[PDB]
Amino acid sequence: CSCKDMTDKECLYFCHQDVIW
Repeated sequence: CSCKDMTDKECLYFCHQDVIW
C-alpha cells in the first residue's frame, strides 16, 4: 500500500481494512 500524507495505523484502516469476520 501507499501512506502519503498519512501514518501507518490510519493508512491500514483504509488499505488493510479487508476483514471478512
